[PDB]
Amino acid sequence: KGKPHCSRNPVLVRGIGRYSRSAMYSRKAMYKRKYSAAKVLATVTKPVGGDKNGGTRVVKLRKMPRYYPTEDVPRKLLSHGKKPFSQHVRKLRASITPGTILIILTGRHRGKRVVFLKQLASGLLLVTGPLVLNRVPLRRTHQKFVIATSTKIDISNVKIPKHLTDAYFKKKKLRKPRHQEGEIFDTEKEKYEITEQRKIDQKAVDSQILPKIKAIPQLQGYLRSVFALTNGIYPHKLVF
Amino acid sequence: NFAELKIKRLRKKFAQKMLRKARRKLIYEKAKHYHKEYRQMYRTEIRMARMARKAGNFYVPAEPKLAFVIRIRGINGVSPKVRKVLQLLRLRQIFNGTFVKLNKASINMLRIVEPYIAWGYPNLKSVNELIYKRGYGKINKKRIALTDNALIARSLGKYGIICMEDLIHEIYTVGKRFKEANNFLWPFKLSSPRGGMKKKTTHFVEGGDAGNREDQINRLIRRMN
Amino acid sequence: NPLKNLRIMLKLNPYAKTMRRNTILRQARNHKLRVDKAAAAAAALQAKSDEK
Amino acid sequence: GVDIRHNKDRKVRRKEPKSQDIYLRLLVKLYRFLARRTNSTFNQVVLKRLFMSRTNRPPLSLS
RNA sequence: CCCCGCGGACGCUACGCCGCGACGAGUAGGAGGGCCGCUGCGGUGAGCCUUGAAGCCUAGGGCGCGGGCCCGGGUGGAGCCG
RNA sequence: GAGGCCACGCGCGCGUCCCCCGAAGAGGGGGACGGCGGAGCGAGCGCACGGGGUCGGCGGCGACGUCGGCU
RNA sequence: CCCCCCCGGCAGCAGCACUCGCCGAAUCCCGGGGCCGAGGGAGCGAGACCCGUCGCCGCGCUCUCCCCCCUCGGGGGGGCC
Ligand SMILES: [Mg+2]
Ligand SMILES: [Mg+2]
Ligand SMILES: [Mg+2]
Ligand SMILES: [Mg+2]
Ligand SMILES: [Mg+2]
Ligand SMILES: [Mg+2]
Ligand SMILES: [Mg+2]
Ligand SMILES: [Mg+2]
Ligand SMILES: [Mg+2]
Repeated sequence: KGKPHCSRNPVLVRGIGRYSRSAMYSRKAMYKRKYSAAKVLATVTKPVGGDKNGGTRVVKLRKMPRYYPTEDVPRKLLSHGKKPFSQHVRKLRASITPGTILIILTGRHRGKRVVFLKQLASGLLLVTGPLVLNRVPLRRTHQKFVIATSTKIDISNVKIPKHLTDAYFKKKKLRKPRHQEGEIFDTEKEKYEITEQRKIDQKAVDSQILPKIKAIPQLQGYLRSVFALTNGIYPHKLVF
Repeated sequence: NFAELKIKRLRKKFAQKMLRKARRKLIYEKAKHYHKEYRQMYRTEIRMARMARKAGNFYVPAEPKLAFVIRIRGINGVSPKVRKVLQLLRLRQIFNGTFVKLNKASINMLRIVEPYIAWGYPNLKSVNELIYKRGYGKINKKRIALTDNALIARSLGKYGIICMEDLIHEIYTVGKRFKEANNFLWPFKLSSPRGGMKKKTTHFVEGGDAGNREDQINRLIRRMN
Repeated sequence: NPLKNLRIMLKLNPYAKTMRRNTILRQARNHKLRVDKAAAAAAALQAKSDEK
Repeated sequence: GVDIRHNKDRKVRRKEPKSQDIYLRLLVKLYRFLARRTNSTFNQVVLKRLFMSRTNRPPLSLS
């Protein structure tokens, strides 16, 4: 075997390489790389033991089904696309760059102005309008439901902790093991608890974002306020 | 004989793959040659007109030999002679299109159906847009979309037409086998003209849409499909 | 649709890839030339105005 | 709307025997298979004759 | 010479099932299909029924393009349907 | 002689053309093209504008008050 | 101000100083909104066995060897006659 190489055919447009068939033939040196000519055990033998039980037993793995349904469904055709969500390419709007002030449009933090940090692996934005300013913790949000404003702070050379991932922010549930019929109320644990780790992470990020917020005048007052539509103003005439 | 039959199937499969590979290289090179031919024709008309103007003369181009005919009126209240000619042009529906080879016999047919059609002289782009987007073949009396080259080759390969490019070359440059290649194409089912028409009930030269617009048929085609 | 789907067009017309590749390469070369030609004109305009 | 005429769309022909003879229907089944799965035009002619009425299947004298 | 595996979906009431393409106005009139409907006869359902038939009623649940049909509830009181 | 393109890439022998000496302009030595000549085989990973949609993505809410029922 | 010059020179050029066209084998790239997802056994191969990531088409790497630039083995490039 040999070490893998880069593509040697730069892309210039999606689906079209920069070099032709003969150009890539010479780049690959295909003139000298010419080739003409030169498992899993389903059953296992196990010593059964015991006198006059024979020697061993040819025990097979994956025994045949005990039961068959009265009728089945035919298998699907093949689609040559339709990747799973984890393999989708994640797209981010050009107006959303790290440090941009965003406006939340949905949720309990509706209308608040927060600070954008990074896009996560699922494409959800990680924001923290710092908790001391407008009570928005380190929290995920969707880029489709935010407004990217023009004002930005340079949050370069700040250290977002690496464990802050999609798995970190994914919701946790309790119900429902060891319980089938509800005769005693299972309303306990409905109080979500803020982990000490989440408080530590909130303090760590905000300790290095807050000094940069105070660097420009009355930005903290801007972040403390909420966005609203006055009767005179129209969102299509507003420069954000 | 299990080993020998495997070798037979491998040799047969490899022979078929080489034949497909050779036929793809022929198709690639014919399109390269057609591209050379198209630009030679385009430059030649420019060159001929330039040498005429240099000498103070006039270069009259060849009269166009290909027309694209679009039926623009419906099927209600049509006189029997106009009704017959539209059927002979394969235009039995409104906004149907068909390439027509121009000569004395065909032009005099176009004069009869003049209030009912809009036609003109398609350029190379218009032919490509029509065949690629809306090209359907009449294969076994069925309207089959031209999604694979093997559909053209099985019906027109005896005439040398084996690909989309060959079909376009035969339509554009009206070849020996234009009748077979044109009749192979199902008449084009175009949409309504986006942006509207001017006036379908009068002639083009009097502010309407009927009749022969010379090369403005390409403007119509872009809006039509 | 061909003319919208690249691989469908390449299935029908394999030469469409080299025409498209040549067009993209040519248009980038022409665009670079017009950019550099215009910058030289502005540079000459600046030089002929601030020549001292 | 399309300018066509629909009076000749349906071709009038026997697609099967009008008879309910089960022995005739069995050998129609046999010759329906042989017409489909062979290139013999003989089997095609015999199949369509099996569909025909008695007046379209006149007797053949020995002479 | 298949065999560490002894194994491998569905289908084809052929009067069935499957694929592709085009098409769909309609009086008088013609034709086809009707697992639309009514009554009676020969067969058949080891059919249904006083632990409730027919009929009727119903802001009950549905099916069919439709003709119509099935089921629930009530009333009824001896027959009825595929 | 201080760039660009090619859907050009095994040998041997045969042909066609070009080059050298050409000691009969003989006879050999070299390039290019070939659609010519009796003899088997590439595999191994991937990416996808590729014979009609999937997620190996997720959230909230649920018993005497609400959930669904286009009829 | 107009015309003819003995003749023009420079830039730009159907102009990103929005005066007046026809076009694209002389045409490509990218983005946004809307509606839709019909179909369902595509395996000549192992003699399939986890639900055929399959055909046509377009590509990349390896079964050759050197380097170059970042990470700390991984990633990105030049090729190699
Ligand atoms: Mg009228
Ligand atoms: Mg409009
Ligand atoms: Mg009129
Ligand atoms: Mg219609
Ligand atoms: Mg009719
Ligand atoms: Mg009708
Ligand atoms: Mg009537
Ligand atoms: Mg221009
Ligand atoms: Mg589906």
